[PDB]
Amino acid sequence: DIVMTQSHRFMSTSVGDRVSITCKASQSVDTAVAWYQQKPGQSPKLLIYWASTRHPGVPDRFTGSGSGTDFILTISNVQSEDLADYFCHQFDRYPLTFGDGTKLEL
Amino acid sequence: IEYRLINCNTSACTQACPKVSFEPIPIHYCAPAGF
Amino acid sequence: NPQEIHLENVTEEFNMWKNNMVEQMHTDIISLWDQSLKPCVKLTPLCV
Amino acid sequence: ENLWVTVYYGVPVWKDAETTLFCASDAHNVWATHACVPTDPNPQEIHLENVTEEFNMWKNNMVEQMHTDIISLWDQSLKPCVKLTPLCVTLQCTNVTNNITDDMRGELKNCSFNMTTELRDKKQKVYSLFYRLDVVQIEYRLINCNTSACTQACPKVSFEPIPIHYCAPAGFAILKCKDKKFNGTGPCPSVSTVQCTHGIKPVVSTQLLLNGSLAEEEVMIRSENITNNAKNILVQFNTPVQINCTRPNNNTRKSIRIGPGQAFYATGDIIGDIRQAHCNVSKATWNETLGKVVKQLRKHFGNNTIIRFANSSGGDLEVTTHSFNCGGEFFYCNTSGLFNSTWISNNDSITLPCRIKQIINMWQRIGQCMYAPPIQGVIRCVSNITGLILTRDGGSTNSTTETFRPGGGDMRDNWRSELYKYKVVKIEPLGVAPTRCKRRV
Amino acid sequence: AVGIGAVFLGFLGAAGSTMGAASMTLTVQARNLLSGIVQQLTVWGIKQLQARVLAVERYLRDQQLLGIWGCSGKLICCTNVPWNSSWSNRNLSEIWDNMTWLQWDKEISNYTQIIYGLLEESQNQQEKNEQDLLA
Amino acid sequence: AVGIGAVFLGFLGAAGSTMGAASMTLTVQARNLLSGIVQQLTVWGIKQLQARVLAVERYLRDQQLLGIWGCSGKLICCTNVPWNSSWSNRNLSEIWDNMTWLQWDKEISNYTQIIYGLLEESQNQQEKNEQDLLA
Amino acid sequence: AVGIGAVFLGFLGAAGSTMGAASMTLTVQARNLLSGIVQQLTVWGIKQLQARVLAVERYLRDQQLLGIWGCSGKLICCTNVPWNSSWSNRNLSEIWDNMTWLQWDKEISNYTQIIYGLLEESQNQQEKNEQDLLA
Amino acid sequence: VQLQESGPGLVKPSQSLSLTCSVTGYSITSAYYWNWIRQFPGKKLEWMGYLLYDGSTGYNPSLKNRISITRDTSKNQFFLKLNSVTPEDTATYYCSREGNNRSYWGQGTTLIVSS
Amino acid sequence: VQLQESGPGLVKPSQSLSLTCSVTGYSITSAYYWNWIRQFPGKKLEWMGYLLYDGSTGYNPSLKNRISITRDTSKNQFFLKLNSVTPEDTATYYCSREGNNRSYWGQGTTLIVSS
Amino acid sequence: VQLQESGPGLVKPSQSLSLTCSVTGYSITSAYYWNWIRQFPGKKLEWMGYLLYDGSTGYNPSLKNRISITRDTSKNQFFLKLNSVTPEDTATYYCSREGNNRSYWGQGTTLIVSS
Ligand SMILES: *[C@@H]1O[C@H](CO)[C@@H](O[C@@H]2O[C@H](CO)[C@@H](O[C@@H]3O[C@H](CO[C@H]4O[C@H](CO)[C@@H](O)[C@H](O)[C@@H]4O)[C@@H](O)[C@H](O[C@H]4O[C@H](CO)[C@@H](O)[C@H](O)[C@@H]4O)[C@@H]3O)[C@H](O)[C@H]2NC(C)=O)[C@H](O)[C@H]1NC(C)=O
Ligand SMILES: *[C@@H]1O[C@H](CO)[C@@H](O[C@@H]2O[C@H](CO)[C@@H](O[C@@H]3O[C@H](CO[C@H]4O[C@H](CO)[C@@H](O)[C@H](O)[C@@H]4O)[C@@H](O)[C@H](O)[C@@H]3O)[C@H](O)[C@H]2NC(C)=O)[C@H](O)[C@H]1NC(C)=O
Ligand SMILES: *[C@@H]1O[C@H](CO)[C@@H](O[C@@H]2O[C@H](CO)[C@@H](O[C@@H]3O[C@H](CO)[C@@H](O)[C@H](O)[C@@H]3O)[C@H](O)[C@H]2NC(C)=O)[C@H](O)[C@H]1NC(C)=O
Ligand SMILES: *[C@@H]1O[C@H](CO)[C@@H](O[C@@H]2O[C@H](CO)[C@@H](O[C@@H]3O[C@H](CO)[C@@H](O)[C@H](O)[C@@H]3O)[C@H](O)[C@H]2NC(C)=O)[C@H](O)[C@H]1NC(C)=O
Ligand SMILES: *[C@@H]1O[C@H](CO)[C@@H](O[C@@H]2O[C@H](CO)[C@@H](O)[C@H](O)[C@H]2NC(C)=O)[C@H](O)[C@H]1NC(C)=O
Ligand SMILES: *[C@@H]1O[C@H](CO)[C@@H](O[C@@H]2O[C@H](CO)[C@@H](O)[C@H](O)[C@H]2NC(C)=O)[C@H](O)[C@H]1NC(C)=O
Ligand SMILES: *[C@@H]1O[C@H](CO)[C@@H](O[C@@H]2O[C@H](CO)[C@@H](O)[C@H](O)[C@H]2NC(C)=O)[C@H](O)[C@H]1NC(C)=O
Ligand SMILES: *[C@@H]1O[C@H](CO)[C@@H](O[C@@H]2O[C@H](CO)[C@@H](O)[C@H](O)[C@H]2NC(C)=O)[C@H](O)[C@H]1NC(C)=O
Ligand SMILES: *[C@@H]1O[C@H](CO)[C@@H](O[C@@H]2O[C@H](CO)[C@@H](O)[C@H](O)[C@H]2NC(C)=O)[C@H](O)[C@H]1NC(C)=O
Ligand SMILES: *[C@@H]1O[C@H](CO)[C@@H](O)[C@H](O)[C@H]1NC(C)=O
Ligand SMILES: *[C@@H]1O[C@H](CO)[C@@H](O)[C@H](O)[C@H]1NC(C)=O
Ligand SMILES: *[C@@H]1O[C@H](CO)[C@@H](O)[C@H](O)[C@H]1NC(C)=O
Ligand SMILES: *[C@@H]1O[C@H](CO)[C@@H](O)[C@H](O)[C@H]1NC(C)=O
Ligand SMILES: *[C@@H]1O[C@H](CO)[C@@H](O)[C@H](O)[C@H]1NC(C)=O
Ligand SMILES: *[C@@H]1O[C@H](CO)[C@@H](O)[C@H](O)[C@H]1NC(C)=O
Ligand SMILES: *[C@@H]1O[C@H](CO)[C@@H](O)[C@H](O)[C@H]1NC(C)=O
Ligand SMILES: *[C@@H]1O[C@H](CO)[C@@H](O)[C@H](O)[C@H]1NC(C)=O
Ligand SMILES: *[C@@H]1O[C@H](CO)[C@@H](O)[C@H](O)[C@H]1NC(C)=O
Ligand SMILES: *[C@@H]1O[C@H](CO)[C@@H](O)[C@H](O)[C@H]1NC(C)=O
Ligand SMILES: *[C@@H]1O[C@H](CO)[C@@H](O)[C@H](O)[C@H]1NC(C)=O
Ligand SMILES: *[C@@H]1O[C@H](CO)[C@@H](O)[C@H](O)[C@H]1NC(C)=O
Ligand SMILES: *[C@@H]1O[C@H](CO)[C@@H](O)[C@H](O)[C@H]1NC(C)=O
Ligand SMILES: *[C@@H]1O[C@H](CO)[C@@H](O)[C@H](O)[C@H]1NC(C)=O
Ligand SMILES: *[C@@H]1O[C@H](CO)[C@@H](O)[C@H](O)[C@H]1NC(C)=O
Ligand SMILES: *[C@@H]1O[C@H](CO)[C@@H](O)[C@H](O)[C@H]1NC(C)=O
Repeated sequence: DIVMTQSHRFMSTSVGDRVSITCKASQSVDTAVAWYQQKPGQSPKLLIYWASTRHPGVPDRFTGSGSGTDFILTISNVQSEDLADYFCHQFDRYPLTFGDGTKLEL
Repeated sequence: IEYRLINCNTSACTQACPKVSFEPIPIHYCAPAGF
Repeated sequence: NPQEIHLENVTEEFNMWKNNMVEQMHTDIISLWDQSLKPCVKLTPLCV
Repeated sequence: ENLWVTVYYGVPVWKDAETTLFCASDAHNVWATHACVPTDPNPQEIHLENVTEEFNMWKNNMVEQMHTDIISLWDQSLKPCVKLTPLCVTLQCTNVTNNITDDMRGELKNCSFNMTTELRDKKQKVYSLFYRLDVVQIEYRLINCNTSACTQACPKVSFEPIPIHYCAPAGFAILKCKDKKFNGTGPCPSVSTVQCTHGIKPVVSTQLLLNGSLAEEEVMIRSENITNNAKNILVQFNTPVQINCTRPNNNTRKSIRIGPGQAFYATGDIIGDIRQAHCNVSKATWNETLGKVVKQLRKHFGNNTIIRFANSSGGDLEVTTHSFNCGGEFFYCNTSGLFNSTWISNNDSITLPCRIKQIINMWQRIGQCMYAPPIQGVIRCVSNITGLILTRDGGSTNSTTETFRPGGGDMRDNWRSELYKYKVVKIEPLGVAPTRCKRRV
Repeated sequence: AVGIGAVFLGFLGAAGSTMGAASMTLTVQARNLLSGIVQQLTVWGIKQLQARVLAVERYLRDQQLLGIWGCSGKLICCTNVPWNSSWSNRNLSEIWDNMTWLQWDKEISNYTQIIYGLLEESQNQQEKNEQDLLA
Repeated sequence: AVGIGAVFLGFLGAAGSTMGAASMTLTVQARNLLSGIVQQLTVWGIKQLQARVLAVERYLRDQQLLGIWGCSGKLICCTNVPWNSSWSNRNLSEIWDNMTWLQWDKEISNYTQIIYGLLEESQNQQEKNEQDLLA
Repeated sequence: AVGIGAVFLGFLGAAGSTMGAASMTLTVQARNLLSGIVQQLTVWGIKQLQARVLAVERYLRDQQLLGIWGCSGKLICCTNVPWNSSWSNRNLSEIWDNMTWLQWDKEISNYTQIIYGLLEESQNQQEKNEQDLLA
Repeated sequence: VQLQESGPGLVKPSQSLSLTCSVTGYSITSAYYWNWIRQFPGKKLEWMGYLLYDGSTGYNPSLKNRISITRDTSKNQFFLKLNSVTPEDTATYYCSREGNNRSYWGQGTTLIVSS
Repeated sequence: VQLQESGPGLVKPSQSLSLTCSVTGYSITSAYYWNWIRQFPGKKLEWMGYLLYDGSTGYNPSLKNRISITRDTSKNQFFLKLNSVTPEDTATYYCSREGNNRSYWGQGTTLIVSS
Repeated sequence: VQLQESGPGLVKPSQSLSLTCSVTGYSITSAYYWNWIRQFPGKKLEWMGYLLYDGSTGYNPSLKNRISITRDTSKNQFFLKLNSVTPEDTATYYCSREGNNRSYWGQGTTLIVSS
């Protein structure tokens, strides 16, 4: 039972600011951490795999980093199409466990 | 119409090769290897 | 010598009207009926 | 201490060998004939990193496989039709004056002949309308009467191109390239494997490629050694250029039988007005697409050169003009309005006149036919232009101010833009490796 | 390591992996040498039969040749044929864990015949040696 | 053991037999997988050729997985893979003599793919373990 | 014994030699049992396919019959079953050095069905004894 | 690959919930992981269980023995059964396929557990 | 299988007794054991001998060399010959099918040995 | 079998001599010995080296390391390369086939080593 505590649930932001999201793991296990993006009325979509690498089609403005118990996702130059929910997840050992979730507001 | 064959408005017939016959010699069906 | 091997102590569910034995042989001798009509000569000028 | 030889069975080893392929299709037609095995719709696309394979189109035998295969699929779908031998009786053709403009003068002929009823002793008087390209003088006779008879191609079937999947049996694999800036030949750093490919449309054309596949990023020019002027420059678009082709004539179908159980659907009288079949393309979109081509064309040549566009170099109508088969009726289109432009460094429709020819010699084989029956009702056709075939003209002085002309004709190049990324390899599972061994005696 | 991190290795997935890492990938390759047309007129009738027999007798060609060497029923076997210094002047550390199988066959493609002939001669050498000690 | 008790098993004669009695009968059910067409135009140029090559491909499919598991050429192969008790909660005395093999295959029809894939995963490990101890 | 005097016997060359001279050439004879048509219309459309599958089925029948006896993968395999001397009352000195395999077949062609059937009953008995002892 | 969920949209409490995932474009007997995932009101996700390519099973312990997951390989379908349902189990149910850095989700279906 | 005995119903003493058993519905050359059994007055049964599909013969030793048993495989028939008959050999002669825990008998025929 | 030698008829001193033997009528991957033999002015023969069907190489020691012999099995051709040539190596070069008391020779070609 790795417990993932996220910083905040609702955060207000403006277009053009750098924003950084953080996730804290109960144990220091691995660097194999993934972020998923979920827009309203849509299923979640995988964004980052192995914490530092990008997926095909994902824009360059998305970066991620961290290790141990601390993992930081950074969005830079926020546009309108990035309104969504983001979740820090881990895929090391069963049972799979989800974060609570963070909602972006513009 | 004076008269004509009934299948003249459809494809023409063949006379069934009267050298051979229509008497059914019995056949036997077999399964292949593994069946 | 049609070797028939009796199997006792066994049961099986037979299902007629759905086997491919009936369906194939209906298709099989239709192909055997059209094949023997090709060497026969046509009767095209009989429609006078 | 000294090393020893081993045997490994089931090792990935590739050698470039080519064999016959196998058809597959999704869920009666001329292309499939309900005979291909319905493939499972899972092209399992395993990515292979750290590998660079040297792809080479214009030498791939899969292009020559599909050209030969659909010829065998064409004559197979023409056997249960009816032979059109008695259509070489004499004709008495007169021009049509029923609501016709000056542009269609001398194009439709009202003929009459003495074709036979299903009873041999009885004849009939049958009138039909043939195009000017279908009849020749002797009053008139059909063009094919000094060639073999025709087939009429069984109009219950259609000519819509059903996608066809080609994929080899066990022991062979298909590798595909995935480079965004992929040229024709050379190595590919994105080689992956697929057991059985995607849908390939067998649609045929001469000048402009229709209903093809789009490029990834920009308009890509795929050609071998460029100083040949007798070889076709293959250009694939990055955007779809919509083309609007219609036939505005309300055609009817007169079913008059030639013999016992043998029908022949002639053309009835035309109701309404007589008008020209034409193809419409957007002038603003086509000028934008030609702008993207000449930037990529000048990458392979000088920057200060003058690239000039022109029409075809003439010849017979089979190879000079455009061809497509939407709606079931053949269209031969004059494409001199889409290539009248010159280019130097630094309104909603283009009306292309189009002729309609019924009797067709389809491929380069001359001893066959294509008697397309008339289609009842008007024809609506919407398609995308996705490719061009360009032949560079010779006579260039000092390697400057060259011109580009269309062409094609050979059907090899129509599918070279759809099988450019594919190759087939032969797998040997045997191999050897050094490590330390002594057999347990 | 599990979930999205699980590796199923696909088919032909060890083409770019090293020779040492591909020593556990031998199973998935051999299972695709026979199947594929398991679910079903001149066109496309003889084209399957020509391809089906060709896919079988090439597998039997590579399986009979395994049985001549004494490697029947095994995937990774190794004989007593001494491969010598002229064929490849590299140690085992310079072959296994730094390069892959695909271009390894190109240097040995000239020496494939000399390797294959010595293995079938060496197996028949130790068959008669088994006869002497058994009697 | 004679008269009415003699052995005239033939082909498939131990179909309804107990598993202990049918364990002696695996020899006679192997030879009738390729023969029958030992002695000899659109019809039957395909109807005979398609079924003859199918019997070859089904036979080589059964032999090849018997080779991947590492014990090809053996009629009774018993390997070193532990089995999960969730597939069948019956002991040795409740399997081999009280029930017919036909209904047993339906009980393990769902769990066939688990046990068919675990065999070769412990065979490549077996061949890797054989390589370490040999050198 | 070099140059023009070297041994290049090839296929079917040892068919006139003695028993011990022909026993060393079993590799080259079985090499030509599958290949030969490795390089490639109604006529020879069915004849070509019937040519190969007839040849494949005979090779598989020989290997499967060898695999029943437990000699699969071996070229010179020998079992431990006794044979009655009434078939041939000749010692090893008068048979294994002075006669050809061609004239040997006609003297035992009466008893090939008997001597083959004594091999699957022999081979299955060690597997029965292996199951009792090792359990 | 395309995934399509189907089944009854209303289930009475204490009764059994059955859903079908119809899969097209890929064979469930070859590779990867085939999952059921649900989304509660308030946009929270809870993983229920998975399947191996060979038909092996595994479940989230929080669901105890309430879940059996099953499949039909002839129809290329797999199935969810959920015993002893409660109105706090009302949620939108997805069937998803995950692996090899490729994650695909169905469109989902809505279910309400009420009397 | 059906078995039917045939032959002369009266045989003079010291002469030879011949009977035919005609078999239909199954081939005697890929097969079970085919026996002759007779029933004496007073309902006692004595087994004389058998045949095998491979042509091997077996007889009760008590009958010495008095009996040869033979077959015709083209007609699917087998035959009894009994030399040197006595009136104590008078009996109802059956040809029998036995094996695989199955036992089938013909209807039998009557024979009297008298002058 | 037919053998045909080909290559340049004039080679500059100290440069390399290359010749091709094109073989037809027999496969170079099956058996016997494949040799190069040359004849000097004055009718003297000297054996330079051979090949085997399995790719093994052997050379006359008198030629030291001056000779590499190589082949292309796709084209069924084998090749001679001779380094560091001298005018005393001028000769008519044959490719010949030997074994099983068979001996077939090509027609030969003439080469002159001069500047
Ligand atoms: C067709 O049949 C003929 C005759 O039957 C075979 O010819 C020879 O047959 C003999 C009889 O078995 C073989 O036996 C050899 O006898 C040698 C001594 O006998 C004389 O041999 C020759 C005359 O043949 C004389 O020159 C010699 O001086 C002797 O007086 C033994 O020495 C042989 O044993 C071993 O000898 C050397 C030792 O290294 C080996 O090279 C041999 O292979 C062998 O191991 C042997 O016992 C004799 O082998 C046959 N000759 C040949 C050339 O094989 C034909 O061979 C046969 N045709 C075929 C195709 O087999
Ligand atoms: C390139 O691809 C295009 C997209 O498929 C092709 O356009 C299609 O061409 C076919 C001709 O083969 C047209 O089919 C005709 O449709 C009309 C009327 O269509 C109505 O009926 C169909 C069938 O029920 C239905 O699907 C439609 O929605 C309409 O309700 C029929 O009267 C004809 O008999 C014929 O079936 C397609 O309509 C047409 N698609 C569109 C969107 O217009 C194009 O032909 C391809 N290019 C080439 C060169 O082949
Ligand atoms: C000619 O080119 C046009 C491009 O405008 C093709 O239009 C294509 O139309 C289909 C169906 O409407 C589109 O598919 C759908 O796209 C939406 C986009 O969000 C997607 O959400 C759906 O799930 C569905 O996939 C397709 O995208 C569109 N093509 C492009 C490039 O946008 C038209 O089909 C072409 N004609 C031929 C014959 O190829
Ligand atoms: C169908 O079921 C019946 C059972 O009701 C089977 O009868 C069984 O026949 C076998 C014949 O081999 C008997 O085995 C024998 O057992 C004795 C010991 O009693 C042993 O000494 C012999 O060597 C032999 O193994 C078996 O006992 C008998 N079953 C019972 C309960 O007595 C019948 O054969 C079955 N039909 C088949 C298999 O086709
Ligand atoms: C193709 O383009 C031509 C050219 O615009 C169109 O012809 C027009 O047709 C309308 C009838 O609705 C007339 O009112 C216009 O005067 C015509 N234009 C000209 C320049 O004369 C034609 O309709 C187009 N066809 C299609 C199918 O879009
Ligand atoms: C081609 O013809 C169509 C008429 O069918 C023109 O109108 C388009 O029609 C489609 C569907 O009917 C609409 O989705 C488009 O928005 C229409 N276009 C416009 C501009 O309104 C179409 O414009 C013609 N295209 C060309 C290049 O001539
Ligand atoms: C390409 O376009 C040119 C026009 O520049 C065509 O040349 C004309 O051809 C006609 C033939 O009917 C002559 O009457 C004209 O005199 C020609 N024009 C000039 C300026 O000489 C040419 O025929 C076209 N080619 C094709 C294949 O369509
Ligand atoms: C294709 O169309 C063009 C124009 O639509 C034709 O070019 C015309 O040819 C005639 C022939 O003498 C000239 O009088 C005209 O001046 C030309 N038009 C222009 C704009 O210059 C061309 O001939 C047509 N192609 C064919 C093969 O007929
Ligand atoms: C493709 O090549 C890269 C080389 O960079 C491989 O990356 C290595 O992977 C191994 C384990 O998989 C690590 O231990 C190394 O540290 C990696 N980096 C190196 C050698 O620089 C990669 O694994 C290869 N791909 C495959 C599928 O094997
Ligand atoms: C042919 O004529 C017969 C005679 O009445 C009629 O019954 C039949 O329907 C006709 N068939 C066709 C195809 O016209
Ligand atoms: C019919 O059209 C042709 C076309 O050239 C023309 O030569 C002929 O004079 C026309 N006849 C009439 C009567 O209009
Ligand atoms: C058809 O034949 C008749 C009789 O010979 C003739 O009068 C008529 O002109 C012919 N029709 C045509 C179109 O020539
Ligand atoms: C048929 O006649 C026309 C009329 O001139 C000619 O152009 C054509 O070449 C001829 N066809 C053949 C095959 O000779
Ligand atoms: C890609 O194009 C051709 C292949 O036709 C090749 O010769 C060339 O070197 C490649 N690169 C560029 C930049 O053209
Ligand atoms: C064709 O390619 C060759 C390369 O072999 C090149 O030298 C030549 O210039 C190219 N063009 C022509 C016209 O030969
Ligand atoms: C064409 O016009 C005729 C006139 O009678 C009409 O019947 C037919 O429906 C029209 N076709 C179309 C496609 O409008
Ligand atoms: C063709 O001529 C016939 C002669 O009767 C006439 O009925 C028909 O209307 C004409 N058709 C045309 C299109 O001129
Ligand atoms: C088409 O593009 C060219 C590019 O130089 C331009 O000169 C011309 O005016 C454009 N025509 C139209 C109609 O936009
Ligand atoms: C043409 O211009 C481009 C800039 O767009 C430049 O990269 C290229 O080198 C130029 N070509 C030549 C031959 O100078
Ligand atoms: C190209 O179009 C212009 C438009 O005015 C026209 O004047 C010119 O003659 C055309 N050229 C050709 C070759 O058709
Ligand atoms: C090649 O190997 C053989 C034995 O297989 C050995 O005798 C020979 O010396 C080796 N070659 C060299 C150059 O060492
Ligand atoms: C096996 O599967 C079938 C259908 O998939 C099912 O009806 C049966 O209950 C299953 N058996 C077990 C023991 O789970
Ligand atoms: C002797 O040979 C006979 C063949 O008729 C065979 O049945 C018997 O078992 C043999 N005896 C021994 C002891 O091998
Ligand atoms: C075996 O049978 C054949 C043919 O019936 C016969 O020629 C041969 O002599 C027999 N064998 C013996 C040893 O008698
Ligand atoms: C292998 O053979 C080819 C052609 O015979 C040759 O070019 C290449 O150099 C050879 N490789 C080695 C390592 O000798």
